Amino acid sequence: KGEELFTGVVPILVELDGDVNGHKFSVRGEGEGDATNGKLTLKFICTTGKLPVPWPTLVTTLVQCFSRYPDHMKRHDFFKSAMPEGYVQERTISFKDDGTYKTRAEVKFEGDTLVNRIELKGIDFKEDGNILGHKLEYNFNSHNVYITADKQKNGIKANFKIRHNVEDGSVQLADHYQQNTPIGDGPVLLPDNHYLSTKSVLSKDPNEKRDHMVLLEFVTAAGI
Amino acid sequence: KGEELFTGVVPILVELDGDVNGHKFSVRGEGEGDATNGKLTLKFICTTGKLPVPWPTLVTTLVQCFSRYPDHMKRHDFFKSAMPEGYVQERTISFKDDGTYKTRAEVKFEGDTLVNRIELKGIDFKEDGNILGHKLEYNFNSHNVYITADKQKNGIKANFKIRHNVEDGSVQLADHYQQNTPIGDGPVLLPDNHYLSTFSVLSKDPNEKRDHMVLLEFVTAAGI
Ligand SMILES: *C(=O)O[C]1[C][C][C][C][C]C2=C1N(*)=N[N]2
Ligand code: NA
Ligand code: NA
Ligand code: NA
Ligand code: NA
Ligand code: NA
Ligand code: NA
Repeated sequence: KGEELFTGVVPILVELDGDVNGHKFSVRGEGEGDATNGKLTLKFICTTGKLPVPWPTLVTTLVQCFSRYPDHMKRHDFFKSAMPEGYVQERTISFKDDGTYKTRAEVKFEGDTLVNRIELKGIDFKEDGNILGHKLEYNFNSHNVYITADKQKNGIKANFKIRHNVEDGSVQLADHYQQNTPIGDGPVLLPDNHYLSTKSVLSKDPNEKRDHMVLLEFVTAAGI
Repeated sequence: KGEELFTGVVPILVELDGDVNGHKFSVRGEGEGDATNGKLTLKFICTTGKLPVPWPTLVTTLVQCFSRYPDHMKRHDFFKSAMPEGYVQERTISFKDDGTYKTRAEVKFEGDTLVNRIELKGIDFKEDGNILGHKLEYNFNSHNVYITADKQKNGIKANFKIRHNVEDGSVQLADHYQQNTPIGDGPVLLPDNHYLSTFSVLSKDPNEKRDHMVLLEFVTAAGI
């Protein structure tokens, strides 16, 4: 089934077209995913020049099918079950006391490559807030992503709070509301309530002159 | 209490002297540990020219006191409880269809630095096997380290299986038997059965001419 497509290392392509407060930008990422170890490694470039938002605000938008599900929880892995045809992932991300992102993404195999293609629209951001003011630290906390089935849509929902460290010591909260639905008509696994535990390390490539992000991520399912 | 020594970041020194089938070597490592996040960052160099075994085979030998124990599991953290006087860590590592490593290490504070000082002896290795023939991939899988109390020694025991990917697509198993005993006479915490979930990334420094390994590790306790 879909899980068989993830037994080894899978190439990943990420494409994002964004508009935040009228600032239009694009990001391209390339790397690999190793779901057996729940591991992602990717490098992202802003292909339009300077990114108009902080890189950390785009991490969650920029492939949960790479999560490591323990053997006893494999029947709850919706993400792999939807492959290779894939799924649509939609979110609203509400930054507390600031703007909102709305995103729609399709995650699917194109041959041997797992592709995540995303449209993002951001509105109502404060000009000198933490986002457009670039006041967020270049780091990423560990989170729990809470997943529940959405039987009526043959999919899932998720809700979680991202904590972005601010340079002044405060924390910028980003509330995430997520829904995923299969692209194909084949059967998928609808899960019992559980969560994904995430760990992320953001870095730079010292030889890279373009605006970019190097990302390492480990993600593991738990709670059943 | 020993756990208080591990707030923030702590410098780490690792020193290993090894002899495998008569091939002698030394390794020195330096870096830092952040127990609050279960995170380790280290760089190791062979100070005796070419390392005669693959770097991945030494990862487990080259500081479980840096593991993140969740708040509900803090009474099960033997490793920190033994600090600053430290503990002895001894292992037998049996490579399937190949030789054995015998290790003895002392892990303790020396001033501000957490030091792991190790002696390693390897015997019965095949000259053209996966180890002495350098047939192992430069990578590392995620593992669970199963821990139980060893009340008879006022310590702990652990057992786990390391899976080393081989260049021909096979997996080289390394069975690990471990015992740890406190160096000092103060009280320690003896745990209920649990495990450490380990995640490791190996890399190279492009400008480093010595034989070396850069390691990033996340370790979290679980199972209770
Ligand atoms: C962070 O990596 O979490 C750990 C162990 C705690 C629960 C998540 C299970 C998991 C990890 N590593 N692999 N799976
Ligand atoms: Na603006
Ligand atoms: Na703000
Ligand atoms: Na703030
Ligand atoms: Na990197
Ligand atoms: Na550790
Ligand atoms: Na491999």
